[PDB]
Amino acid sequence: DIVMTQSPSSLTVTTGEKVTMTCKSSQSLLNSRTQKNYLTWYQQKPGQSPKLLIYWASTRESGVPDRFTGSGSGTDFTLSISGVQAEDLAVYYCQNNYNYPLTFGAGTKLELKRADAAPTVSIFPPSSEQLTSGGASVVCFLNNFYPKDINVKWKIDGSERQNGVLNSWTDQDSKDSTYSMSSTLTLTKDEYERHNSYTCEATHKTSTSPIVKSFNRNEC
Amino acid sequence: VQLQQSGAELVRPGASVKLSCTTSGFNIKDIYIHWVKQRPEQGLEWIGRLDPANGYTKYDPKFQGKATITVDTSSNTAYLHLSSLTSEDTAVYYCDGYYSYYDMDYWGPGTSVTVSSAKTTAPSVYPLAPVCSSVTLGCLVKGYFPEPVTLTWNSGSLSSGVHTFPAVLQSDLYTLSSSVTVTSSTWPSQSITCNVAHPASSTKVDKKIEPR
Amino acid sequence: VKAETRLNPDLQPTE
Repeated sequence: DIVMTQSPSSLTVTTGEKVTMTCKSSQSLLNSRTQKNYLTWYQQKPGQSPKLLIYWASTRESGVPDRFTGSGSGTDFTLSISGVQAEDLAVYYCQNNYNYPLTFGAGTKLELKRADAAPTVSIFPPSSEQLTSGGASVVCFLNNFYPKDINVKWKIDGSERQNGVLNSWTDQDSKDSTYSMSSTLTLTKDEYERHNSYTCEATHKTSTSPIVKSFNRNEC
Repeated sequence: VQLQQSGAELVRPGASVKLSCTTSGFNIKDIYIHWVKQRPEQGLEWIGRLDPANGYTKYDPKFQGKATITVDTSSNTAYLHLSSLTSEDTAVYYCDGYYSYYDMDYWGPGTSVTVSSAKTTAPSVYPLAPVCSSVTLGCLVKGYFPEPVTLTWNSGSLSSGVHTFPAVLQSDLYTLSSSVTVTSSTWPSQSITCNVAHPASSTKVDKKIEPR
Repeated sequence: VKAETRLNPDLQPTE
């Protein structure tokens, strides 16, 4: 079987620059009679079906933008993007179309670099309806920030809590290139009423001091 | 432009399932069908190919004992049969159809298969109003199974400044949340409602965000 | 049927 090796696995670039990713095969993909290399490139945007970009190592399918170029022969191939845009955010895959099995490479994830942006933090106490059910979730939203690296801690009455937390991140926005995060702390209605101060504390590159949002249960 | 694939499947461990792909707009005898698997957050994996000229199928050795591809030319439908399902089979399966006369590759939207013994549960929806310039509101959808649920704000009218986060599974139940940011003049003067629908349980619910 | 364009013609058809 032919092994397809792609590199790098992740790539962060700024709008307008030239990008280059590599795909190597353990054996030649060249057909001597036709003089063509059967290597195919695909693009998969977040939450979408893959899309074929180039076949025969360098032939673009109709409709594919001119900034996408493919080259190489034998065992070494490359995909280049001249002037990467915000919508080029996706994972790129190469595939063997020379012989069975038609194996795919592991892919190269492309992310965009933009100016640092501080997260907008909001905290939300449990809704009365959830409390009636004997449950209590505290939500903290951290929207539109960059870079992706961020750390969130939950403090209840000043003490850190490491249980009942559930985090979730969105993909990089295809327009403003930012990330957003959601963190939910779930407790029982009883456990919730035993404490008073609830704090969502975030640490991000854009600030020397931790960004804090908080509320007191017994108040309104 | 895009092939049709069957809806989402929830199947228990050990059972089998049959997915379909209909090539609307093309005579299936002129299309080269390929089936591709993709586990959550992992890469694409080639399963096999169906030859339109003779009905013969070729597979990747690692899928030989699990998958079987067949076709029904009369209805333009190709099938993928998976047997003895395990948690390694939970993934999205894509139907790929190449039409060589146009030198074009067409893909279906994919069919999501979840292998689990967990039961279908309707969600509990909770409105999130600010703590007692701009104001951010939210909506919490907790304890549902399986995916997906669709959430909109004001029936879809409100679409800017919206962030819907990917659902996270924990102990056979998903939790999803969404935030919407509007100007302080818009709320609470004008009502904002969170609309949620869960196809699997045939339930819907509207929650109006009111001040505490 | 015309051979699958992106694929190596020597593989077609499936024996």
